[PDB]
Amino acid sequence: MASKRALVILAKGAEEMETVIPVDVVRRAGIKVTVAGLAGKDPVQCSRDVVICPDASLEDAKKEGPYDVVVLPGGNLGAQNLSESAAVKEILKEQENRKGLIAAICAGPTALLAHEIGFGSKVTTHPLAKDKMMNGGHYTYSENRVEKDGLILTSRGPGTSFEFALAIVEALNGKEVAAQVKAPLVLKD
Amino acid sequence: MASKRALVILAKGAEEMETVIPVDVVRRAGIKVTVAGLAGKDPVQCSRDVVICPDASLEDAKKEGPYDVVVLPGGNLGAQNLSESAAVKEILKEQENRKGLIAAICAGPTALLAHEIGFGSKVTTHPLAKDKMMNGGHYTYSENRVEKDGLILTSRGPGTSFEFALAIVEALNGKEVAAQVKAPLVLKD
Repeated sequence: MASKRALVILAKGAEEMETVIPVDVVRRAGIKVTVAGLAGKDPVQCSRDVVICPDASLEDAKKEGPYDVVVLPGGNLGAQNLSESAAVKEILKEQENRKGLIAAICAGPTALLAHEIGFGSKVTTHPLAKDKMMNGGHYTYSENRVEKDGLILTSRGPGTSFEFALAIVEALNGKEVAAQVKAPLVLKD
Repeated sequence: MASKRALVILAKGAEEMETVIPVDVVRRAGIKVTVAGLAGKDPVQCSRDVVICPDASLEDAKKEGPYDVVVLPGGNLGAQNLSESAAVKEILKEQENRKGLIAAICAGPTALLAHEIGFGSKVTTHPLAKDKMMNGGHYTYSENRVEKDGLILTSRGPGTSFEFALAIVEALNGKEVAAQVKAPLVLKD
């Protein structure tokens, strides 16, 4: 059938590596990615001052769902902005309700906590975000570089972003497509 | 003294992972990075359609040199644009003449060939860019993930971008700073 679709939610203070790596690798898989700006259509200042122009506002992108995966980058301030957003809450609850994949990296998974998403799952985060994520004991913590418990797919940091992205590709399109996308990247794996 | 400075030259068709990873990691080292747009000040459409807004035009950024490192991302079309640019030629020749570091990744090193930079050095590239780089036998080819022969620092692909970036940090600011920057990244190394 038609190609699958990914929504990447881009907020001020996002970790730009954790944004670009998944966008790029998921597009290499032939999956249609929408980089959606939380605040609107305007360019977004990431944590290390890379400025990325989103494909659409979140307001507009939401209308074009549903998506096969919703992706939440990290960066402490980006994740905080995701956590505070009513629009993000709605999107994640819809995705959960419809049994769609949700993928979050670094501080990103803390937005799952904020929005009460995926309780009872095994999750990982950046080491520095563990205490925030674990407040209340609603998840079981993992130190795996990528963790996947059903439809909740989490990962740890900039340096796990390729593994994270490839896990999203594998979850959507299978092992063989992921292996094919992986090879030209020159990963040490 | 004052902090060191890096120039990252951003052309249409650049590999956005190979652009953002070095920018971010070098900024984590406290080094001042200028993302300079080859074509001007306008946003740049990268190879996988991430759009990045440069900090300055190359025309303007050149004026603010010299730089402790000049960084050339890859992406086949980005590298081709770098290779065709008289402005890039001038910058690289100046940097070479002044015994400053030049760092290039993936297809990026092929711009060194185009501009006659660093002949007689050991270099690596993306596997698919080897034949282009080696036309004429002006360099000695390496399969190391990062290669450094004096002031010519090369690397292979998206999946070597962290190693590449950290090697730039080490070359400028030393092993200890590089190790400090590395740890929070959650690299498998």
